[PDB]
Amino acid sequence: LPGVNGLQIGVVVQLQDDPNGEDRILVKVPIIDAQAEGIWARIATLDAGNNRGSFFRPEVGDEVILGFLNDDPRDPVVLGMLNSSAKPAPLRATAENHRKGFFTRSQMQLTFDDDKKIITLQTPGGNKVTISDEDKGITLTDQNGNT
Amino acid sequence: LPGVNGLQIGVVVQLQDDPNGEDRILVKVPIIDAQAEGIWARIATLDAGNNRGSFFRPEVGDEVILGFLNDDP
Amino acid sequence: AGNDPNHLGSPLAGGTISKLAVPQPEVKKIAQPYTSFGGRVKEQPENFY
Amino acid sequence: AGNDPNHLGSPLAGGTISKLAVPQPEVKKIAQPYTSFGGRVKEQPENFY
Amino acid sequence: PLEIRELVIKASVNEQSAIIAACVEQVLAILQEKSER
Amino acid sequence: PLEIRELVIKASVNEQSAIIAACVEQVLAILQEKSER
Amino acid sequence: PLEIRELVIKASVNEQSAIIAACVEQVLAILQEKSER
Amino acid sequence: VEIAAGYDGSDQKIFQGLIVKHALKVTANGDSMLMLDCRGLATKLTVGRHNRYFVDTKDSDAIAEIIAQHSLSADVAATQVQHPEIVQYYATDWDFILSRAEMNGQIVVAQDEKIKVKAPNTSGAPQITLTYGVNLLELEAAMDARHQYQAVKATSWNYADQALVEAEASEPTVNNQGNLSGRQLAQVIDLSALELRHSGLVAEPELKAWADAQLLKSRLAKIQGRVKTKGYPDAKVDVLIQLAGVGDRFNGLAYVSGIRHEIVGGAWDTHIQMGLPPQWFYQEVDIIDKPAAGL
Repeated sequence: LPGVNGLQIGVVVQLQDDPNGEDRILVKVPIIDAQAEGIWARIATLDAGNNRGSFFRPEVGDEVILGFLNDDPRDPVVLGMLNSSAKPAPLRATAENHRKGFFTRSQMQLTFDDDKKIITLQTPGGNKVTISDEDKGITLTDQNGNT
Repeated sequence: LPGVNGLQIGVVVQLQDDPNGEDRILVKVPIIDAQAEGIWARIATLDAGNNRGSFFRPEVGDEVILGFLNDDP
Repeated sequence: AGNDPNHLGSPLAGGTISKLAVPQPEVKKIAQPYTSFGGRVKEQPENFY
Repeated sequence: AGNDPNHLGSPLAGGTISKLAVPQPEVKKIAQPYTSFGGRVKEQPENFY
Repeated sequence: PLEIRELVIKASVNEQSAIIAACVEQVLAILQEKSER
Repeated sequence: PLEIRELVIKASVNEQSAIIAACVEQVLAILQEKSER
Repeated sequence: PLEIRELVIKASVNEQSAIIAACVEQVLAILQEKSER
Repeated sequence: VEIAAGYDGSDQKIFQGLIVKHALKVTANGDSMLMLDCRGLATKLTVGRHNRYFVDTKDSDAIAEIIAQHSLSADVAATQVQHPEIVQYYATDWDFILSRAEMNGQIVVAQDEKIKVKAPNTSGAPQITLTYGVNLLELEAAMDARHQYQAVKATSWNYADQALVEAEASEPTVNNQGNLSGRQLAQVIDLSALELRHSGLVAEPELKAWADAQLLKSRLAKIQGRVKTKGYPDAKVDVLIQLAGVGDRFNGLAYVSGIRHEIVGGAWDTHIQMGLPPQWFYQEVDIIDKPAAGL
């Protein structure tokens, strides 16, 4: 079959109902056909095994990067998601680079601060758990005022 | 433009002040020119979306792996 | 190096020079905050007269 | 630039213009919320008579 | 030749046609053989 | 030929020049045509 | 030619051998030169 | 080496270059000769692979700089598209220059320690008239309908908008030859439009220049031909001539692409080539290395 060079851009269409129980995702490639629904692709992740691994799945409309096995157009593989000006990142980059962590759709956070050595878990309702070296201790704060 | 084969090695130069608000990083390739500062590249990550995702950023001097879209340098 | 004879007739605007002819990675930034000073053009026949 | 003579006979619908002929990255969006105004076509023989 | 597309096309009607054919099998044999290891 | 770099170079000064030219247009036409689908 | 594999093979035993050799150096020179920038 | 030629002792400069090759030959019947091969100075550009960055420049500036580094004079017409970055990756100077020139619809002419990059000159006045039955010694001409197109489109992906971007080519203005237009020949195969695609971030003006270059490439190769006549001292490339005496379908103004002068045993004649080939430069040469560097 005529082959393909390099990496490509893909767009997610459907997450569920894989005809085979292989945990694949339906993706289309805009430069081949932006009208069709596409084909099922496999996902490479940080960790994976028998009932093991990191489980994060994109949403319909997200932009992803595609590679191909043996340069075959029929074998796409997802290599990670992308941000843009139309889909901003959760934090703004700085020269000091002190803050890291995980942010989700509903604005729940698990973050690290390397300037003050703080670990924090937050829920948008106000419930918070903080392990702090500036406070030299542990704090549990509730949204009702219990401390 | 003359193209490029395979994957390459890159080195980080600057994290901030992207001329466009696209969240890119300035990287140079040692086998092209180790004296210039390089060009702005995009980051693929574990999770990304609208105000969503895992935010980890390398530091100046870290070594990274580079791919190219449509084999375009 | 063979430039316009009218270059020296006006000062250089602040912020023009920022690059090295043969760049080096040890230098991170160059700045020119103010204008230039002290230039003068070569004489033309009318001023000669 | 050599268009239909019947263009100027009806207003431009709102939302038609959104692009720049030579695009630039500093501009993020262009909008046309209302219709156009003030056009008139060139005379044809019957109206002349 | 073993192919029909490697035959020389004949364009004249009034009369050395067997030398423009021998000087074509020789070139194609010198050129094909140049591609084998 | 339709090209100037496909013309045969002439190296002699004392006198069959019109047969080394016909046997060159034939080979190039047999060889170009071999590349089209 | 500067190569030994570019020489024309001789298959006849009873007698124009110096025209099938001049019409082969000309084609190879027109064809090699076509590959340089 | 410098070569000049003319009639009756009044000579004009024709060639200036360097000797590259030096060979001996003794043939079957005992004749022996010495052969010399000379090339222009631009051959200095074709003997190595280099790597470069350019930031916030135009193609004309990169081309002028690469030329000037070899102590040659440059004459480069300016372009309007400004690029955030240009990369020369492990390739020869000649190849980089030709690729970037063709993608802007320009040609390269090298001679007399000078290199000129500019758009083809199809707007001038004819220099001479060549008539079949008056001046010509040999003639060839050809049309081919399969190289003509009706329209060209170019497409790319814009991640700031999350959408596809498209540009269309405009009809070029060329010289008039024959009584059949390129658009009439384009309806033999009847392909609606030619389409070019790239997955990277190619902006509007670059896609536009790409499509325009493709249409110009196709229209300048409508008719191709070659003419042989007697010695002509004032021959030049990149000019117009008038061709006559060959029927309604080939008469008109033709664009000269190349010239050959031959002086053998006291005779002098010239060959004039008209028209350009339709293939891209990158489709005829191998200008990329092999995987693993061939190790």
